[PDB]
Amino acid sequence: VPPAIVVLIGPPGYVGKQYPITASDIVIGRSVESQVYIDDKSLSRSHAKFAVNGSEVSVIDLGSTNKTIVNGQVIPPLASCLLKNNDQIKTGNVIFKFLEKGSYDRAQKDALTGAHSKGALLDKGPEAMKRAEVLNEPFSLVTFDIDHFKKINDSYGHPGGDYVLKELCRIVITKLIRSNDFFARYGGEEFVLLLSGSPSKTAGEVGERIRQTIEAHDFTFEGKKIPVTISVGVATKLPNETEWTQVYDRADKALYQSKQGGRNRTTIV
Amino acid sequence: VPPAIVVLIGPPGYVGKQYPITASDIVIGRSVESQVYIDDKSLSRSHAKFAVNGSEVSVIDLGSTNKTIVNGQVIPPLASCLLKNNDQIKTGNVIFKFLEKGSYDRAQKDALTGAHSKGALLDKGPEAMKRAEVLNEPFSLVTFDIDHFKKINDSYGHPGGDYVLKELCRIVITKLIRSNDFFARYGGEEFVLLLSGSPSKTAGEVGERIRQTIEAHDFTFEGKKIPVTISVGVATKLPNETEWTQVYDRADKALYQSKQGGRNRTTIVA
Ligand SMILES: Nc1nc2c(ncn2[C@@H]2O[C@@H]3COP(=O)(O)O[C@H]4[C@@H](O)[C@H](n5cnc6c(=O)[nH]c(N)nc65)O[C@@H]4COP(=O)(O)O[C@H]3[C@H]2O)c(=O)[nH]1
Ligand SMILES: Nc1nc2c(ncn2[C@@H]2O[C@@H]3COP(=O)(O)O[C@H]4[C@@H](O)[C@H](n5cnc6c(=O)[nH]c(N)nc65)O[C@@H]4COP(=O)(O)O[C@H]3[C@H]2O)c(=O)[nH]1
Ligand SMILES: [Cl-]
Ligand SMILES: [Cl-]
Ligand SMILES: [Cl-]
Ligand SMILES: [Cl-]
Ligand SMILES: [Cl-]
Repeated sequence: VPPAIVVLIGPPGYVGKQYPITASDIVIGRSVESQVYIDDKSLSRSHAKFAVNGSEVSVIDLGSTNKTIVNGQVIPPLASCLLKNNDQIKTGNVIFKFLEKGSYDRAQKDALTGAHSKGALLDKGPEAMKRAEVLNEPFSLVTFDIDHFKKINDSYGHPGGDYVLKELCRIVITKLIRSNDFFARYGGEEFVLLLSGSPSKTAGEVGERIRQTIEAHDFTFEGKKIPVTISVGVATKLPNETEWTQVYDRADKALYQSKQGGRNRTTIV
Repeated sequence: VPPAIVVLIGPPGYVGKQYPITASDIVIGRSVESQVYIDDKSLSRSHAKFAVNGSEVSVIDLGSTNKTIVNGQVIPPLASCLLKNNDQIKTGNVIFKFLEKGSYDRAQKDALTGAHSKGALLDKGPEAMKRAEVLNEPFSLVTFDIDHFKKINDSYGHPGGDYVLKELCRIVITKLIRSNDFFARYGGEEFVLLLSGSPSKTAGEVGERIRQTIEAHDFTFEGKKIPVTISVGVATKLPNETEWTQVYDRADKALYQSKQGGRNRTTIVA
């Protein structure tokens, strides 16, 4: 069973895709002739190639603009770097893992990535921080809180508030955000949306779209209409931040500025 | 002062032209995106490229039909040759000299509208087909044109029609499609939108979003309202299709059905 590379980060549709490295002169590139064809402008048309010498697989940079980087080390043009199991190869904004031994429908593809927020927030946070750092790509976090949630629980019981939390999560994930966006509950009454690739301005606009849609949605629990609004806070990862909760903390401070300004609104910074 | 290649023989206008080899990823080819773009049919679209490792400059053949030949020796596909002063590099019928010391816009965007050009679309189409095939993912195409465009030009002048094309494309590009969705002018007042990974249902929704937004938008040309609508045709790549123009042809048939069905509508090819 031949060695392979698996896409860790790449354009939509590519993550989890495996390419067997069966021979020398297999090329990673954005040219259609590439055996490892990745439709991404950060790759050169012919970016890097493989050399196979029995069991030894090496990668060679082909004079790429955005470099070939193995485990964080730049490989100079035409130099050959011997690969071993679990090495990471970064070519532009695409990152592969090398497997000494390599391993389909609509549900199987969505399982592959954990689309529509299957994952855990405590896993996804660190993933987003690592991605932002390795790609030098903006990462924004939007936090939301239900206004007057204690009043909802007092008036309709804890099961009423539970219904609202569960229903709000359902609507956001299934109707309002992209399948590769990550949305989760965090603590008692808060929600976190991770937007890898989104700068502050964009994150604010997404947060506001969600705020207005939730405001307009009819929450009916056991035949009774519950008024629901949310307050919103937005932050974008800074260079000095190393834990995702640091981004959350600033987003949460923005949220409570939104709440102390009259609630049912969005604040950025 | 960087190394360069100088054209010794080539098409008229090229001889004596020097191309600095200032970094890696400089490609010789007949594709417009090539840094060393030579308009000669004997060159491959991407023929050869350079690799720079400090003061060492090498050339790499990219599987070219007519070969990359350095001082009479053929360089096999994907192999490199370290260059030295006065080496001659022959790529098809064009010959360069390498000099250890030597002495335009590639965006492919329409001047009026800022959409991608027809030439860009002609390159992007094969890429979209390859992506659909390797990912086993739907590919959809939406095509449209402005209804009664001749009447707009007659009534408001050619600058009025120009305003409409430019404004319509501003709305589409900046408000209605994703930044990685590919939108191009395809002759005249026809436009093509490529939707990677999008089934028919999605493509129809995008087509309708565009049609409805344009219908409702105020095209105000020197204080006066121009009524603007578009007719839309939509198709989705079928399993047996191998060229993007096959998908285009079916979308264009749907567009003509839109025109014959009253205009200002979307038709999804049945
Ligand atoms: N206002 C706004 N809402 C957004 C945006 N991005 C995502 N959403 C919302 O989030 C829903 C799901 O997004 P999706 O998973 O990417 O799933 C989408 C996506 O795969 C596709 N799609 C829709 N519009 C476009 C488009 O313009 N370009 C491309 N490439 N795909 C689109 O169709 C799916 C369903 O689309 P919708 O029914 O509209 O359902 C959208 C839409 O309600 C945005 O940029 N602006
Ligand atoms: N990760 C993430 N980002 C979001 C989302 N919603 C909005 N955005 C981001 O916010 C930008 C502007 O959103 P827009 O005003 O709705 O303006 C959008 C919208 O009018 C339209 N559109 C694009 N995708 C969709 C979609 O899935 N559904 C609908 N109904 N419209 C879409 O095309 C415009 C430009 O789209 P983009 O270039 O992608 O630019 C988007 C995109 O970067 C979201 O749910 N998830
Ligand atoms: Cl390139
Ligand atoms: Cl290249
Ligand atoms: Cl973390
Ligand atoms: Cl060619
Ligand atoms: Cl017409």
